[PDB]
Amino acid sequence: FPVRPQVPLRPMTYKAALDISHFLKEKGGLEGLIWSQRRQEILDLWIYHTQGYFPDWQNYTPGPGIRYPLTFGWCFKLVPVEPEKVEEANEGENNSLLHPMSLHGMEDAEKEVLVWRFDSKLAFHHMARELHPEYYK
Amino acid sequence: EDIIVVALYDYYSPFSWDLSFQKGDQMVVLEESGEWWKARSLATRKEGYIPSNYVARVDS
Repeated sequence: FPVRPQVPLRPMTYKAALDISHFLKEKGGLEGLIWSQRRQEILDLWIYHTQGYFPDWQNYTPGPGIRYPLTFGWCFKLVPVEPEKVEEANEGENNSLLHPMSLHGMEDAEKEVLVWRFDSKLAFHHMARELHPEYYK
Repeated sequence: EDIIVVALYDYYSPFSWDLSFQKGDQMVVLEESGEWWKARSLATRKEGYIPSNYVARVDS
């Protein structure tokens, strides 16, 4: 950002979260991007610098699996990159030969790798609050 | 209308709901709910939201 006075502060709303995530979806750059703390900081600071929303709104539910935004209106969630596992169906002594994915060394990283995905349903279904009502009272 | 402001700095905004403007631009204020105001450019008639600290109210 170039040097200019900081635009006025205001709390994040359902509607701002909706409009900005729609903007991000239509402009590109975020859909399909690998999550990191640093990339999220950039996103938060950009929203802060352009619109004045204090960056304390963009929390996602804890893992593992899909992380849903606590802010109703924000239409991005974080989706694991590794394909979802088909738990069935374990064999006998030769299972390592038939299934190379079950060889020791092939295990997923202790920290789940995630990607930003747009989801239009987040505009009407507050998934974080369904999964975690304790976050809201 | 009664309330006229002059821009003190360039305001670029990538968002269609904001009124972008140049330093020295004259605008009419349409709404003062909090610190993000709704405004119309005197020169283009284009309308949108503006950060009120980018602007100074003037007499007449």
